[PDB]
This record gives sequence, structure tokens and C-alpha cells, in this order.
Amino acid sequence: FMLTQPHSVSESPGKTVTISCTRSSGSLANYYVQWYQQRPGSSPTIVIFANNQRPSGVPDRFSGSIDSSSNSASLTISGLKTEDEADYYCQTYDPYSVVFGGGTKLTVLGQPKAAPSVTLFPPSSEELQANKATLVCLISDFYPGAVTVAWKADSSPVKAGVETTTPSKQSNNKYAASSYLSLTPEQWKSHRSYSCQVTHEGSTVEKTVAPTEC
Amino acid sequence: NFMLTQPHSVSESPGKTVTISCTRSSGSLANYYVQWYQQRPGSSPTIVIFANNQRPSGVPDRFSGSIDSSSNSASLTISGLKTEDEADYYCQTYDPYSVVFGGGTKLTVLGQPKAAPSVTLFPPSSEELQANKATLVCLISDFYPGAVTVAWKADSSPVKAGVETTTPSKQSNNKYAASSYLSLTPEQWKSHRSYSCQVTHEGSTVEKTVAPT
Amino acid sequence: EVQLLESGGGLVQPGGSLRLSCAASGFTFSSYAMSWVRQAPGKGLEWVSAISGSGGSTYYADSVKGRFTISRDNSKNTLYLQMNSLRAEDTAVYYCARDLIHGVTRNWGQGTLVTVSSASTKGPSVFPLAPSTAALGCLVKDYFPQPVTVSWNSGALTSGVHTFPAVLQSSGLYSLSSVVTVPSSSLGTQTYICNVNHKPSNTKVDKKVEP
Amino acid sequence: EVQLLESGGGLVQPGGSLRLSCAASGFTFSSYAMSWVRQAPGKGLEWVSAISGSGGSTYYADSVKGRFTISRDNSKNTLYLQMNSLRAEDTAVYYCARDLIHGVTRNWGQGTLVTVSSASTKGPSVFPLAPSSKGGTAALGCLVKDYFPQPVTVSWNSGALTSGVHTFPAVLQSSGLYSLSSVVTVPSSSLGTQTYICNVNHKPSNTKVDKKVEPKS
Amino acid sequence: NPKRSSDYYNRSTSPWNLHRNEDPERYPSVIWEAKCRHLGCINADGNVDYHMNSVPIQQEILVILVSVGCTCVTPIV
Amino acid sequence: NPKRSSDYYNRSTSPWNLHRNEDRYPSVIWEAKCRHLGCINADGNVDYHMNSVPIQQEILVLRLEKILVSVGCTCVTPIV
Repeated sequence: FMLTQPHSVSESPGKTVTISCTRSSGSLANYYVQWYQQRPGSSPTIVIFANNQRPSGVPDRFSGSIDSSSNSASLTISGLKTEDEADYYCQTYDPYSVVFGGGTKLTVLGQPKAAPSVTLFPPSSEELQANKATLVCLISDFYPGAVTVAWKADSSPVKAGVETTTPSKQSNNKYAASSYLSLTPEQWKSHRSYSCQVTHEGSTVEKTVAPTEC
Repeated sequence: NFMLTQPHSVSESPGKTVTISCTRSSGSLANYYVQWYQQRPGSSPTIVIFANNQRPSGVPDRFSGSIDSSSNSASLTISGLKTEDEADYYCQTYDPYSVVFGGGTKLTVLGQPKAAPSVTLFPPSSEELQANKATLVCLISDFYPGAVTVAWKADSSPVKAGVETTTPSKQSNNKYAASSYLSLTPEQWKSHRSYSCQVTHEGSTVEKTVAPT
Repeated sequence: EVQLLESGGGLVQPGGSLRLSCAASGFTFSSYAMSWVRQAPGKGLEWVSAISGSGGSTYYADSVKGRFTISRDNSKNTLYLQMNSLRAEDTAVYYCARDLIHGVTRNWGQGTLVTVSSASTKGPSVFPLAPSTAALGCLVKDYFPQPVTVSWNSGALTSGVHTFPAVLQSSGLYSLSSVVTVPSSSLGTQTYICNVNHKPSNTKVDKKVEP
Repeated sequence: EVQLLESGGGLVQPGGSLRLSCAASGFTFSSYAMSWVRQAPGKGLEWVSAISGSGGSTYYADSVKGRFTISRDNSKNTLYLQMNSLRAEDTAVYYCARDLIHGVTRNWGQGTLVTVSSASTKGPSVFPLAPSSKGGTAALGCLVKDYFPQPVTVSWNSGALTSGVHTFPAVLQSSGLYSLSSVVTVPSSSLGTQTYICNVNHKPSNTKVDKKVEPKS
Repeated sequence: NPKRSSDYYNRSTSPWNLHRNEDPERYPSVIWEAKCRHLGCINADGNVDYHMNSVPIQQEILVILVSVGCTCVTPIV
Repeated sequence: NPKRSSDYYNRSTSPWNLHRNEDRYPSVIWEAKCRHLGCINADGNVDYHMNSVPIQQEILVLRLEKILVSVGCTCVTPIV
């Protein structure tokens, strides 16, 4: 059997959101349903167990129910909070198998969308001494979580040597990423400057560095 | 504690359905299993239904049990009623401390054939007379329905003095038994030429006579 | 086959003391809750008292609290009821019963009669009822308390046997009769004996009855 | 407090073999059914295996049936997972979990990384990212370049410096190797006075590097 | 003490408590005697349910009869 | 031979079977083995909202030896 839940679910602060969990075979009502929360980088945490049971420490805003006829289970969050943003998984079993749902991402809407702080570092002397050069572009505290990174040698666009991470969600619900540009020492010393261009809602913030000179 | 109320009697003709109900005074009925018992006269209670509707192997499937949350009552129902169902019936349940029986219900099967009583009379024994005592024994069996009038005759004259008559009682065939004793002195027995038991049932009177040898 | 045999019924003085015994067989006695149920002559069934399998849990009806004590001995397979400060209203047949769980009784014994009265034990005398088919029998006269046992020919005669429910006479004593309908013929061949037993007085009378 | 400490994770070749442990504390161990649940990086939870309290019943997901063995040492509060004949898709964080009854897990451990890959272990090179000369604030950092497998650990001044620190999720490059960067925001007026050292741990290659990061002069 | 080898006394549908029974002139001087918590059994709702009973499980032990724990019995197959 | 003196193995909601074991004094010890993973419910069906588990008892046997045997089963629930 399999357990189906939606990929994402969206609602704004103070309202009520419901995440559903549908069983493809066997009777839902014969086996208890668990709900787990997982925040970026953390073990799953228990939200609901055995259908409706709320562990101490979990707010009573969280509640679970089952619907035997629809063969589904739902997790309700009322009084929605920013801090509720996370992945949620239902889980259940049969006399042998244990199965997880594919997880729902819970998005809280109407969240103030801010621009990325960027800091760009030139390659170090130490790296230059090992016949390598990396520019490091660090991008933090932006919302929502899509960014685009363009690298520039003087004015012209740099094709190769670019590795950029997927944005990952930090604690404050804002996002962070980084981009590295690999160069030959020769390339680094040949140009007059290099530029990291991060684009966020068609709005660029730019950073520039130059070969240690006077 | 609590009370279980069931009717004092129910009546139906052979082939029919009969419903005996049992109402629980306080406490949620469906919180506790209900049991049903049959007592045939002179016999130990026999279980009919336990745990609401579980039937012991050996009890015909005409008997069945169910519960009724809203009226807080339980019911036994006997479809295809037969003359061998005639008996008393008790519902029974409990709570975390007490167990409580209902007051019982006498079940009658209607349209049973009327029957005249069989009577046998005995003089006092040779032995009882030697003891300076006399008892005449009037035994009445097989009558239906279970009501009977006894009257004794000293020769032709009625006599009230020294008569003890039992209440009638149900036989395991469904008819009835009763007995009547007349206590006499040895002089009363031998004074008269004859003594008679007279048993009136429905309007027919059957009469056996005894006389000192 | 589940079997429950009550024991220790008889006559007691008001304010007096009596102990009943039930010998169970046919089942693992230690795994069953047991109870006592009583029934007064011509009246309804009345729960008396119950006990858990271990013997460590005890239950009583309001009418018998503090007076009665139920107990058991799983090594001796026996259930007990200890009856103190008896009243006239304790007079009943007492039944031993087996529970599947507290409150659900699946089996009953045959019961034993307890008579709480201030009257003296009196053994009956037995009088034959001489014939004149033909009928013969016994008069079991002037006994107290109930019950008496009658059978015919050491138990071998069953057919045409009719044993009449006792009469209560105003003096307070009891009287009953047994009758047997035999073939007219057997007044020189068959030898009819009535076996009258009154447990409460240790009366045991066998009686030939003849022309 | 219920505590589940998993260990044994690390780098194995495809076809290779590996054993996980979970030391349990905080509760009456042998009265609990226990399971293992896994998670590929950036993907969902996936049930692997389960065992009864006695160890008499043993359960396995279809994708590991025959290759994995769960067992427990009750006199030691330890749960095990023998993994044999390992494959690339077995690469995941493996979690250990307490059950209550079969199929209802109540507590999770913190996990242990299992990497199944034919690539060799490579320790990182650590490079100082010097603070710029131009709020009142200066950004300085450590570049931790080309390592495998995950994870690296980064701290500043042995842990004494935690304010203004941001260690970035690592990038996974075409080469197959990882890089990350850690940055601290410090007051510009401390640059002549306060020493800043980043401490980089890479336990997979058993390498610790401490590096002082200075302004360029 | 069982109480800290096993958890079941608490999590059972027929939960039980333990009672120290110490006897100087006896080995093992200490035996822990179980006693059922309720007449009924815990049901899915978490309430005491009298459609079934908690009963102690008795055992013979070499040193006497001892209650080791409790199970739940119903009147039906 | 435990069955003969106690019904519970059969009437329990976590019914169990008994296995013969020989050797020692006592020479024969009967081990308990839960029939089900689930517990049998108020209808007679296997209910997986609970589990059957053995109740173990440390008995001393024969120098002296203490071993662990399942005395019977109980039913555990996640609800409390």
C-alpha cells in the first residue's frame, strides 16, 4: 500500500490549514496514523500519534483525525504561525510493512520578502600559492527562496567554473546560498575585476573584487 | 446500585414472536453485558443468552438478544414460539461492583387444550390409625389451566374443619398438580359411612369416594 | 462437563451462623470468578455475593454486607459462603455460579435450601398408601423444615411416579405424598418400596407398600 | 529523557558491507519495538526495518529484504543494522527510532550518514578569507575546499565565538567533491587586536585544521 | 526489580502495580508481587471497560504461588 | 503442565500457546508464545491498534541457575 499527501499546502498567519493523507489499499481505520514534523537539518519530531494523541510540548493547535470512508487521515493546524513552516509526513502500517507518505511542505503566506545580503571574497594568497583561484560569493537572508547568480569578468559574462548551491531555508525562514567561481591564477590576474551578480525578483545586487594591488 | 425492570408476564400463541424487555434504571446499559436466564419450575436457572447476544451451543436459534441504548433497555425475543418455551425468564447485568437480576417474567403459551383433573383418593393407613391419627389424601394431577376448587364431604354434609390444600403447581408437561389433606380423628373416620374429595375445574366436577373398611 | 455441587444447607436459628460449600469440577477453577445467588420460595433470583479467581477481590449485595463473607480454596476446588447473624429473610435456595468475567454467569449449581427459623427440627413419619392400572404411594407427614427426598424401589422405579409438592399446615409443619401408577397385576409379583429421606433430621425410611 | 544515539555510518564502496548501532537510554529497552528509517539527501522518509522487543519478530522493507539484518542486544540497550551488498541508492541518513507498538514510532535519534560510492575519501584544504578594509563591520571567513564525503564541522576560536557566525551549506561540484565556506561578522575595530581562528573538522578523513585569518597587509 | 527491566506493567490494557515482599529467612529474600490496577481493561478510548477483566497471571516458583503480571480476558472466543 | 490448571492462555485478548521444554530440576518447563501480533478484540478479530507481548519471569532452576521464561502474554496499547 501507499500513502498520498499533497506536495505543498499554503495559508496565511492565524488561519486553519489541513494536510491530508490517503491510503491506496487496506483499511486506514485498522492501523494507527502518525504525524511528524521535520525542520531543515533536523530529526523528525512527533506531532501526532495513534490518530489524535498529542504529546506534551506540542501546542493544541495541532490535531489529527481519521475518515474511515474516504480512507484518509488529516492533520489540522489552526491559528497558523510562521514557526509552523516545515515538512510534514504521515505514517501508518499493516501487520508487516510500515509506510511513510511523501511529505507535505507547509508554506505560510504573506511573509515580508527581503533582498539578499551578498559578500564576495577574492582568492587567497594561500590558494594562489597552490596554483588555484576560487571566488566565493555568499548570499544570505533573502525571501522567497529563488535566486539567480551571474558572474562577470570585467563587463563580460563568465561561462565556465560556476557552481551554485540550491537555496536552503535557514531558521528565520529566509534563505541562504553560495556560488563559487573557479579560475586559473592567470585569469584572475589578467582581468581588472570580477563581479558576483545575484538576481532576486528581477532586482540585482552586485559585488566586485580585484587582484590585490595598489 | 440500580434496578432492572421487566414485565411480570408476557403471553403469545404457538408460532408467534414474543418480546421480553428489561429496563436498566441508572448507568449506561451498553457499558455492561446483559445475560438471560430460563428457569423451568423446580429447576436451576439455565442460560439462554450471555454477553448481549451470544448463544450457547445447545440453545435453539429462535432465542436471540439485543440492546437498546436510547431506552437504556435490553430485550430477549423468541420467534416461532413453542409450548416447551413456557417458563420464567430473568435478565441480568452488573456494574463495577454490583450484579443485578430483574424481577423475572412468566411466559405463557396461549391456546393450550383444556384438561380435566385426574384424582386419586386414599383412606388413612392401618398404621396411621394405630397412631390415633387420620389423614385422607386427595391427589389432583394433569389439569389445565392451573386453577382448581376442592371440597370435602362427610357422608353428604360439607366440612371445612381440617382441610389443607396446596396452591396449584406447574408440571414439566405444562399441566398442573395440587393436593388436599383432610385431618380427622379415628372416631370421625369410623363415625361416618363415607368420605369424598370433590375437585371442580372450569365447571366440571370429578369426585372420588372412600369409606372405612 | 461443568459441575457445581452446593452443600451445607439446613436449619439455622435467627441471629445464627451457617457455612455453605460448593465443590466445582469440569473446568480450571482458579481462572473463574464465582458468585452466590439466592432465591426465596416462590420469589425472584437475587444476587448475593461474588469473588475473583484469585480470591483477592470481594463483592456483596447491600442486604448482606458485613454479615456474609465469601471465600475460596483453589487447591481444594471449593467455594464458600460464611453466613453470620441470619434473619428470617435469608431463607432461600442458595446457588453456586461460575463467571466468565465479573457479572457474566455461565453455569449454575443445583442449589441448597437455607431455612432461618426458630422452629424445631421434626422428622416425618411415613405412612403407606394401600391400593383398593392401580395406584399406591407414601404419605410423608408432619416434617420441618424442607426438603424431603422420595424415590421408589431404591431408585429403579421412575415410571408413573408422581411426587406432589408439599403442603404447609397452619401448625407450621409440612406434609407431602408420592404416588405410583403400576399395572393392576403386580400385587403378588412386584415389591414396591418408597425411599423417604429427610436430611435435616437424619431420617431415612424405606417402605414396602402392599394390599 | 528518551535518548537514541546512532553510530557506525560512513563511506563504503558499492557491494560493500557496514554495521550501524543505536545505543538507547532513558527507558526500559527490551519492552520496546524498534525500527530504522532512512532519508536520502533532499528526499523523503523511507522505512527500512523493524524488530519486536524480544527480537523474535523481524520486519524489512522490500528494497532491503535479504541484504539487511536488524537485531538487538537487549542486555546492552543496543539495536543493530547489518547492511550487506550495499548500493548507491542505499546512500542516506539512517535514523533509529522507538515504537510503542509495531508501526507507531514515538522518538527519533539524530541520525548517521551512510555514503555508498566508489569515490575515495579526500580531506579538505582550508583557506583563510581575509576581511576587506572598507556600519563598522567586517566579514572574515574560512574556505573549506574539495573534500569527500560529508560532513565538515566548523567553529571559530574553539567555539568561544558564536555571534555573527554563518556556516554555509556545502556545494557539490561536478568533480564529485564538496566545498563550503564559513563567515563571521566582526567589528572592524577588533581587526588589529583580536585573533580569529577557524577550526575545521573532517572526521571522515580524520583531519583537523586550525587556521588564523588575518587582514591582508 | 521488574519495574525497571520491563515497562509493560504500565502500558498494558490490564496494567498492574508491584508490591515488595521481603522475607529474611527466604531466598530470594525479595520477591515482587503483581496486583492488577483495575477490574476492567483499558480500551481504545483510554477508559476502563467492563466488557472484559484484568486478571493476574499466577506462577509456581521455587524457594510458592506468585502473581507475575496481568492479562485481559473476555467472555467471548 | 499449566493449561490443565489455568484457562487464561485461551480466554486472553492476547492468547498464547505453550511449548514443551525438557532437560535439570524442574526437568520440564513450559514456555509461553503469543498466538498473535495483534490482540483479539470485542468481536473476535485481530486488532492491530495493540500488540501481544510475553511477560517474562526470572525463575531459579538447578548448582543454582536463574533463567528467563515467558509466563504468558499481555496486551499493550499506545494510548495512555
